[PDB]
Amino acid sequence: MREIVHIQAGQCGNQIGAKFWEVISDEHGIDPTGSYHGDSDLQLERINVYYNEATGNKYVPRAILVDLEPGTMDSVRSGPFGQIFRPDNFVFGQSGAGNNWAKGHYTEGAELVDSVLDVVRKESESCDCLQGFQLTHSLGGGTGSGMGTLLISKIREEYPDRIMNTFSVMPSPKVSDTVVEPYNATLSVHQLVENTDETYCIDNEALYDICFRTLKLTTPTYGDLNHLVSATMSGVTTCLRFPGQLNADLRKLAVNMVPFPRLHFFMPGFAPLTSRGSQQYRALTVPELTQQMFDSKNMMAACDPRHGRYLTVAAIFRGRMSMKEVDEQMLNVQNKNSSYFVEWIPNNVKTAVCDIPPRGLKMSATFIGNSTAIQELFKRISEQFTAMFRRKAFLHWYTGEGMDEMEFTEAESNMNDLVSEYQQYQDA
Amino acid sequence: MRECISIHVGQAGVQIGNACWELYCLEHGIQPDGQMPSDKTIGGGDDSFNTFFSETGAGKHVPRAVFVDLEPTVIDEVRTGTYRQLFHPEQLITGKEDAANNYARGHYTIGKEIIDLVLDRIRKLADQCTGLQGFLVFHSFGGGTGSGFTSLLMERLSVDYGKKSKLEFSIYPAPQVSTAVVEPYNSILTTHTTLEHSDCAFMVDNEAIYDICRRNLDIERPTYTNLNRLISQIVSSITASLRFDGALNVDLTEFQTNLVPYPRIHFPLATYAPVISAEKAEQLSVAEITNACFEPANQMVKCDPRHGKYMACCLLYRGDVVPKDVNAAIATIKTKRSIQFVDWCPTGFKVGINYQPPTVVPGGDLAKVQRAVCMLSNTTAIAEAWARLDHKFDLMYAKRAFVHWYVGEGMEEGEFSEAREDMAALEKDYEEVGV
Amino acid sequence: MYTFVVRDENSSVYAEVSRLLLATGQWKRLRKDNPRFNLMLGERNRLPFGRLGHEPGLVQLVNYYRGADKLCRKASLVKLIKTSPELSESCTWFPESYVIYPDEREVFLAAYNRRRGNVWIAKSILISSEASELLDFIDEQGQVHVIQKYLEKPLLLEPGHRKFDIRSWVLVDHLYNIYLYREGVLRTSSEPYNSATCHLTNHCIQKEYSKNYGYEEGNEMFFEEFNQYLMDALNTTLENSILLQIKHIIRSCLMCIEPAISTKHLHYQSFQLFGFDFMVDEELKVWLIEVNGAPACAQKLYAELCQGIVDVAISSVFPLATSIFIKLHH
Amino acid sequence: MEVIELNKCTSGQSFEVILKPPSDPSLEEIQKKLEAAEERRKYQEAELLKHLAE
Ligand SMILES: CC(=O)OC1=C(c2cccc3ncccc23)Oc2cc3ccccc3cc2-n2cccc21
Ligand SMILES: Nc1nc2c(ncn2[C@@H]2O[C@H](COP(=O)(O)OP(=O)(O)OP(=O)(O)O)[C@@H](O)[C@H]2O)c(=O)[nH]1
Ligand SMILES: Nc1ncnc2c1ncn2[C@@H]1O[C@H](COP(=O)(O)OP(=O)(O)CP(=O)(O)O)[C@@H](O)[C@H]1O
Ligand SMILES: Nc1nc2c(ncn2[C@@H]2O[C@H](COP(=O)(O)OP(=O)(O)O)[C@@H](O)[C@H]2O)c(=O)[nH]1
Ligand SMILES: [Ca+2]
Ligand SMILES: [Mg+2]
Ligand SMILES: [Mg+2]
Ligand SMILES: [Mg+2]
Repeated sequence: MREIVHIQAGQCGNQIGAKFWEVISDEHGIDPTGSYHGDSDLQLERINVYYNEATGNKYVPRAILVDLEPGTMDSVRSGPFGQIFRPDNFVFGQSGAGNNWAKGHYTEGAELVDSVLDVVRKESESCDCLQGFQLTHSLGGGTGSGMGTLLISKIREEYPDRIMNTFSVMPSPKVSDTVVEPYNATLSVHQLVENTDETYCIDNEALYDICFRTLKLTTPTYGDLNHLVSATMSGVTTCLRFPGQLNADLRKLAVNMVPFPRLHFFMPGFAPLTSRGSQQYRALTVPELTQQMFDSKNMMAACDPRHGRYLTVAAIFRGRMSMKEVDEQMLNVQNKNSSYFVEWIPNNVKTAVCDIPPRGLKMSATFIGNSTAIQELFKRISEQFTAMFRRKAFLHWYTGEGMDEMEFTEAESNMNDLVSEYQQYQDA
Repeated sequence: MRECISIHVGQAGVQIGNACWELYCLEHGIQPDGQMPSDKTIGGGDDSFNTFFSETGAGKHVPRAVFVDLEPTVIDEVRTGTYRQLFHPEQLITGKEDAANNYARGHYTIGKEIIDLVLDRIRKLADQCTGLQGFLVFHSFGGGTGSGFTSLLMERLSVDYGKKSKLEFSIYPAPQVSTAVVEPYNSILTTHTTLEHSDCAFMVDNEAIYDICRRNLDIERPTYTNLNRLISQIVSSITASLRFDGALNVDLTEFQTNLVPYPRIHFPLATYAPVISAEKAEQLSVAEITNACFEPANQMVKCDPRHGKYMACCLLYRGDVVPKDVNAAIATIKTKRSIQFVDWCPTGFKVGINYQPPTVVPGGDLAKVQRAVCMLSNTTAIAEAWARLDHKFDLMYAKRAFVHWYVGEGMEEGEFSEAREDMAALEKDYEEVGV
Repeated sequence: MYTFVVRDENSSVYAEVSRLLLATGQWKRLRKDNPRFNLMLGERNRLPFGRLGHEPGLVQLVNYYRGADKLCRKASLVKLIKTSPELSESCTWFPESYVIYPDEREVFLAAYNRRRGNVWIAKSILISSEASELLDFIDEQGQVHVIQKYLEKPLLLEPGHRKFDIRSWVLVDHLYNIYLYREGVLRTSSEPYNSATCHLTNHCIQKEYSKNYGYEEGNEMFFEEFNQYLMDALNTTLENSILLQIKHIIRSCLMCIEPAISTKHLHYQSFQLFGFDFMVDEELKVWLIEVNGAPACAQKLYAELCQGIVDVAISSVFPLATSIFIKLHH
Repeated sequence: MEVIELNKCTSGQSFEVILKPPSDPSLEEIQKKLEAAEERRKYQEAELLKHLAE
């Protein structure tokens, strides 16, 4: 019984977070009222990883909703699975964070962080064996980015020997709320490098391109992007919450995926790519699932893997399929394209299979890549950051909250260090 | 009679332990509830099988075994399995979180907090021993618990039972069914730290067992259950002499005496035959199964014995086998095949025959056969497996990949190079002997 | 699409092989230390055989037979023939040889004194009629040597009155089929043989004393020409007078070590190309000189031979999407 | 070729066939290891907590 404590902060973190909980709740046969109405008890074997039992046999998510304004969290509680969340676990202020990392991290957020920690402590102390935390949030805003990383730093101080995992949404000018998103993202990446073990980089640039090019969506909305995020988050947690999965947990993923402490930013992928309300009727063959999940057009990070090399890879197939075929299909990928795998980590590709498929797909596959091509994402953010910072543009929003220019210079330098470090291992 | 205690560590050691003890009960006629109708001395015993089983006043036959795993999932299925009644609760020891595939976490961080508990449980089984020979330790190389805690337990057993023998049954890591990318790290770390504490170790390469289950059993995607029922046959072949009346390998000391002339070179190569698919309509002869022991495809570790030198050979037969038929096969094998020995060792074969044919799990994958042989031969050829493994270690360690996970558990980086350097000595020891 | 690596840059035979494989568009070359390879062109010395055949989903093949060196080292070739009931003492095609270290000194001396023509040859390069001269030259060096009866009556090519030796290229595939390249070559001596430079023909040694060159180009005569000579001079064919014995020695040697180097039931597969060197005496008897485990080819036959390696040795295991070899059955 | 030490009994027999004659740490030292590793663990952690305190 290895419990995970889920935290979702800010608008983006709570929207994907809410989408995540209703999706996996349906996969485990948990209805919006928290009562189980499933058919197979395979859904209940490891249900405790994410759910508490409470009384009456009603499962309650081990989830904490954080935000600096109430708007998004009122929407969650209004939602269909809004009644499933423990009401004491809504922690919010009224001031807001105004898309300002400084407000989330140093001023507004500091006033409310202790209250969140009190809820975290409550959940953790009733865990038979707490394995770690997972946080959903964006990096372009103020609350999930500025306050999110503040929580992560304080959680690590109190639980120094637990795994810290995040689902982090990277900003893109293609889906931009404000011009200061590069400032907020750069400041946050520095925190993630120090204080997370695993981060799934979810790039809104990629989610948009998938919706526009692959899914043929003229004007994609956040709902469409979150549908891709929803399917990914379900894929990369399947092995954590279903039986017969070698007791997979957060720590073993980090041990095998992360050869160097700072290089822990994963590229997620998913196949088949499916639009919301667009359900197709022919299931993919195992060859098809394998090819598409390694295809650049199925990556959620907006980096070309052929521009770098895989340090490690984890994949999970979901459905009733030929495992022997799954084995052959994965082996040929590595044997065919062995140049895109660092030769100094033998057998760096792990394959898992789960018999239970996700809703609306007879089979699917999810990709978790630790690729040096991720440096393309941090280079993109670095160029945007520097273009404004070389003219100190929009900085007064941050100096007015107590920040100094030096702290920007240091976040810029660390991200450039991170980039050159990924390029170091692209030599081999 | 002199008792033997089996210690099962980690997932591999526990699940292989389940396969073995299930098979022991079938070979000895012991019901899942421990009752043994054949045994006519109730509550007491000086019999051959009492080296592995104790007896309660109620006639229950209890294995002299302890099962240790840092996480409870694997042992809990033993606690609720079809042999739950056999073991008593004190013999099953579990924690709450595993070693995360980290040798350092199994040895240093988590080991220190449970090592004393395990020893006391072990002591409580030794108390019931009027004459303890030593221990049989089952574990994997690649697991964090199998590698890390085992090495620590072997350190303390040498302290608390200095006079006793200790034999290992070790699972060598194979990519086909492996678990962690760092299994070469854990393999070298535990082999270095356990070398001076193990008198004789039988490595089983999952690659070999996997390929045998594919070719001979026609199983497309072998499972741990498939592998373990086959591994348990081999382990049964190797321990039968301790459990049945006989004159070859009657105590653990004989394994070292007959198979290990050089202390550091104590990894006999095991070869088995025949492995026959259950769902099939040919009964191999003595010459045929004896000759099969010299085919690479039947060895527990894949390697080429034609290019090494033998230091000792044992032939353990079970079933319809008479000595004359064995010598007729040996002289016939000695000619056509090149079995080069080392100058300082005689070209000799120690032979053992047990008349009860191999027992196979009812409904399992192996067909019942009239005669089987298990060859134990200490060949320098097994050094190929050390070289394979040491190379994969060299590839990762040259970049220091994943080392931070071990150092974070309190292990110093120097233990890596200290371990690798020991392995480099091991390889040169083999080369001087093999020329 | 298949994959292969390269670990012997010096090989002229397999440099051409790699070039042909790449051209087909169905083979890709990888770095030397990349384990995800189908084919390996390994190194001459201490090739890591122990690491082959352990890659799931990869059929692996290498251009050397482990243990075939016992045939390609002078000390071990002599030993192989003396201690193999398949060869001597019934072997009549190998010059009387002894291995002495700088055994078998006593046995060599007894044979020499008993014979007392007695012209021998020691190699690991001295030719003396007195046994005492050879050993003094041997003890100086620290390498093991073999004493062998020098063929006093070698067959001489006329005109020119010159000595020669025959090189035959043999290819053994993963099935242990034995393939003899139909095109051989004679390495002749420009200097006329003198009973008391011209005694050793290794081409390289021939450029040192360039007495003559283009009776033949590079002191090389191929079978079509050599056959015509035998017909005109001796009223025989190359097939009857010499090739029957070459095919026998080749078969004899490779079937002897077959059970020790065969990869029929191994986790990886082997093939290798051998260079047999024969002598021919006055009475058209063929003598086995030595076996080369890594031979070069004659420029004129590089293309044809290297192509045949790809066809029968490589594409036979890794097929793509009339023969030049003579199959010696067994 | 040659057989020696033939032992028979109800369950079976065993023998040897010859074909060719031939031509420490203490308990406290382990503690000095386990405790040395625990201290390095706690030192590295104090470096973290102090870093977070900054
Ligand atoms: C193999 C399995 O069954 O699960 C595991 C997963 C896993 C795989 C896919 C998606 C996941 N998502 C969340 C957590 C774990 C996984 O990580 C791993 C990733 C690995 C990646 C490369 C090499 C070895 C790995 C081992 C694991 N490893 C060790 C024990 C259990 C697991
Ligand atoms: N033959 C066989 N091999 C096994 C079995 N279980 C695990 N293995 C092998 O053991 C290695 C993994 O080590 P485990 O024993 O599972 O790990 P552990 O000892 O429980 O230690 P942890 O890291 O804490 O889980 C891999 O090489 C597996 O292929 C088994 O039941 N049979
Ligand atoms: N016993 C013998 N009788 C006659 N000639 C001999 C001989 N031994 C060697 N030779 C001569 O020397 C040559 C063979 O030399 P040898 O083969 O021992 O050297 P080597 O092996 O280093 C060259 P390669 O690269 O072909 O193996 C031929 O020119 C032949 O004329
Ligand atoms: N994928 C996705 N991105 C979002 C969503 N909401 C906001 N974003 C992105 O997140 C950033 C804005 O941060 P936001 O979460 O709204 O600010 P916060 O409330 O302070 O945490 C911008 O990069 C937006 O493009 C969402 O629902 N899905
Ligand atoms: Ca009794
Ligand atoms: Mg917003
Ligand atoms: Mg485990
Ligand atoms: Mg030669």
